[PDB]
Amino acid sequence: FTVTEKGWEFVWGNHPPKRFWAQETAPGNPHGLPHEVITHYYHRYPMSTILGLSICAAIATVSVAASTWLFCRSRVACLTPYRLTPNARIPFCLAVLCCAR
Amino acid sequence: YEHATTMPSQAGISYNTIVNRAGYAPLPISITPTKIKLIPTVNLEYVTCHYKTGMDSPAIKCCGSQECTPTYRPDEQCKVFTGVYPFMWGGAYCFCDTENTQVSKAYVMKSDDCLADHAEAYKAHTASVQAFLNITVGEHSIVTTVYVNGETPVNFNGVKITAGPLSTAWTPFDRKIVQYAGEIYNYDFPEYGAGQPGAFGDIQSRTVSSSDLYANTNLVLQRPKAGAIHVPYTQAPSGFEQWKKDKAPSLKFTAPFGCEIYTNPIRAENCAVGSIPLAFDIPDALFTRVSETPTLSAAECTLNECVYSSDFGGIATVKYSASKSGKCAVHVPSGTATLKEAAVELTEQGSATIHFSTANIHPEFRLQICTSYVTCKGDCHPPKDHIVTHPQYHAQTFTAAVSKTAWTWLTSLLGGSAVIIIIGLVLATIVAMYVLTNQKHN
Amino acid sequence: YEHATTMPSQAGISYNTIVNRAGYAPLPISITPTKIKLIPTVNLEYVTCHYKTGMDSPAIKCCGSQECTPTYRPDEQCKVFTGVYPFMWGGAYCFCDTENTQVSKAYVMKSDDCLADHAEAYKAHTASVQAFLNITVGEHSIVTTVYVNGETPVNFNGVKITAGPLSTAWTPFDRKIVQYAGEIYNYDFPEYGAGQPGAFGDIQSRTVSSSDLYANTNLVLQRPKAGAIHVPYTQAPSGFEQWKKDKAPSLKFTAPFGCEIYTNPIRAENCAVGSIPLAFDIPDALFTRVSETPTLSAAECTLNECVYSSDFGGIATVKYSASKSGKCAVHVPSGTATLKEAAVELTEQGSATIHFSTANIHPEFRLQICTSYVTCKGDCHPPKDHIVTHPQYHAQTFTAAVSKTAWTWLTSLLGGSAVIIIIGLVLATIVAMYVLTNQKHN
Repeated sequence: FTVTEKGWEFVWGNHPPKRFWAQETAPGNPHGLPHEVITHYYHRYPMSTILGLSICAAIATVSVAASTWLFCRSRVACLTPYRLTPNARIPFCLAVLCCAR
Repeated sequence: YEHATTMPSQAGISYNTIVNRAGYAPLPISITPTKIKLIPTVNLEYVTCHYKTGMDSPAIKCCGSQECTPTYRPDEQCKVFTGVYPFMWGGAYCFCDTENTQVSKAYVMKSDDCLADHAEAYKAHTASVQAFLNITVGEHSIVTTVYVNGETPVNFNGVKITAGPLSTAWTPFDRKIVQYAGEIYNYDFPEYGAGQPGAFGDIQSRTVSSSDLYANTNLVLQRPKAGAIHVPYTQAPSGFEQWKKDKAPSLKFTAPFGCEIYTNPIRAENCAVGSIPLAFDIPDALFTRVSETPTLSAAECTLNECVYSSDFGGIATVKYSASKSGKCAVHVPSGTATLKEAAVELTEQGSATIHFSTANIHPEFRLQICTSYVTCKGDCHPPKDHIVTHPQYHAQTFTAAVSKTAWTWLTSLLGGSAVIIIIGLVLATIVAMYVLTNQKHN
Repeated sequence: YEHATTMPSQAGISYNTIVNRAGYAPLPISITPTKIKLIPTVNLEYVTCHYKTGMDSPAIKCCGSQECTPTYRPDEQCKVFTGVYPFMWGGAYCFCDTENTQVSKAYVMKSDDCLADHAEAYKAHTASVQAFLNITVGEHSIVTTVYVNGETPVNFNGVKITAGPLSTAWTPFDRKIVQYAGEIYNYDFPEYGAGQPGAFGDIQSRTVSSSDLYANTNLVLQRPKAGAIHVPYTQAPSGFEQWKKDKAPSLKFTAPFGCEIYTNPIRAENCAVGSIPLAFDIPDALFTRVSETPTLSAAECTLNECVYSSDFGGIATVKYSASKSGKCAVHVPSGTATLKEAAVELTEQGSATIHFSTANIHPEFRLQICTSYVTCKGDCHPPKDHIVTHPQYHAQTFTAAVSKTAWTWLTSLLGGSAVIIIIGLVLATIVAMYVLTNQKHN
């Protein structure tokens, strides 16, 4: 049987009722090695963990993608006025920074 | 002094609080609920039992013809049979071959054991909650049956307490109830006069001694065997016995929230649902002044034991200094820790050892002792039992067990991405301004 | 066979209807409510009465001192007075000048006439309407108490009739009720233990013989006169007498909808509110074939007299030619006019007289005699009495008394305007086409 924190009770024949109560001793260690905290909060709070990891992965993916997008657009906006000059001569400092030729 | 609070609807567990008048001594209040009933308004309709087909002796006339004289007994069948040559032990009964006549007459009456073996069909609605509180307000304790409608006060020592109505109108009992043998069932019995043959209520006596019972038991008289004096019938079996053979289990074993159904008043017990609000009309005489109670100076709190078990598995230790030796209240204003005792008796330079209960992994609460606030901080550890035989003595706060390591993983992998996007936005702004500066040249 | 109908909740006035099975004889139904009760669930909280201040005899110690011994009597006061010089008829009692001591003790007890003169404070909720009907279904007539919840059927001759619940949950009673001497009051009494002196319920005994009463009567002991053995006291006067002096009138004088408050149990009777739905479960054996009943040919209805009064003030003569002499149903389908009788016995060539009742100045209602349909048409006249002493036997149809002349005035003033505006629009269209024709030559 599955016993939760809200209680559980059985009666075995002519015996009196036995009530039981679950308490929060989940397998895992919540203090390090981050594949151990995820199993701990998965056996502990199963529904909330998948939603939390989904939204944190989504925000991390959107942030890395948008930062790469903005950096590549800014590199293009820097190097384009020095790549339309016939005698291209991108500076030195912008060659080291913007990773030019 | 009007003080309102709220108590959870759960027996056995002591509920503690204090009242802080802004310039006086704190007044501790303790309420421990013992037995919380729920008594519906119960309305008897009918009882039922086993029936007992009574049969009159066969009226026999030799070379004659009888008639059917009714009696208006319950389900009273009667029929007249012709062409009968009955026998007694001392030979034949008539001399006529044909044109003899035997009358069968049967009726339904209720059984002889109806008094001690019957089932009561009721109707219930609009229950009434009633608790056995054990209140202590300023070391003055009473034990009184309070009623928990929004009125009907309990009065003691000038203090008026009105424990208001439950937050939920839930009852375990349905609109219809059958009581049999100390146990109570949610059965949809038919109405009076609607009793069907072969099922529950084929007999419907209005009370136990009503002497007017409705009976629909599918009784049909049959023709007697040639040469015998008997009354043969054929009816559907006892619907009360067939109800007893099926009998989906009692409400004692099936009730939600763990109720405890009892019999002599039909009532439920200790249904852990809802919450009781409270009103305290406290007179001004009980508020003792500040300087008539001890008051600490230079106190400090440390945690000896810290296990986030179900009961009081934490020990905080307070080293204090105060220039009196008396008792004073302790309380935790948040629901972070649930303390065990409500008062600590003090020396002038000793230490205090309190017992609390908590769900947190890194407990940081602000303990209120006599009139001051210390901060008790530590680290709790998981308990050794998976399953205990007592309920919970604390409240699971949302974000209670978040374990500072995981706070660090949520701060870095979610706040650091914001740092990435703001330095990307700053870099984009600087690039746009530098392109516009470059094209200022013409 | 399910036949659903709805009866107005009003005693005494008969209700008539017929079941029109499509190929069988019409089946008459006649239901006359006699007494419509309305019974709330009623819960006794306490009783109250006049009180009686009990006094103890004064305990005098000659040159000593006394103490207070509490007897725990209700509202008990015990003050002890020093410096007394009491007196009997035989001279002085003590012989000292000072230092004598007298103890006065007073307490409140309920009166000796509590049993036959007291007010009972109840709580009401969740009424349960019940009705004394008188039901005739196809010359099977019974008189039987019905319960008008949506079940609990009444059974006679295989017909199963169930009176549905009221369309309104109105009760004349409030949440709180006082009964005093056959009369019932919506009165907001204080709760038990919440009584105030000088008002209702300063004395609160839980039952009539409870032997535990709550007394809050503002009893104060005073100091006796020099040289007199008596117990002086001051208290607020009796609130049951002051409540009898106030007493806004009973609920049988102030209740709306014509209700009649009685108390053998607490109930209202004959309230003219709401309406009872009915449910007929007619079996398939009551339906006689058409050919075993009379059936008419060439029937004609003429109105002899016609008064649109409140009683039956209209006489219609129906001349028929019957195939067979027997009683059959008469009925009006609409609520245009309400007949008096539910059946008419026929000869073969006679002329029948029916009594009806209408609010119409110009009634045109289609009668239903045995299976045909004649059209009764005429004109009614105003009655002569302004005020009658019997309620209304018919229904108030909207636009029932329009008096054909005013139909002509409304039709002229409402139709001539529409005629004028449509001929104006047609004239505008013709003028536009004539302009477009004359401009064509361009």
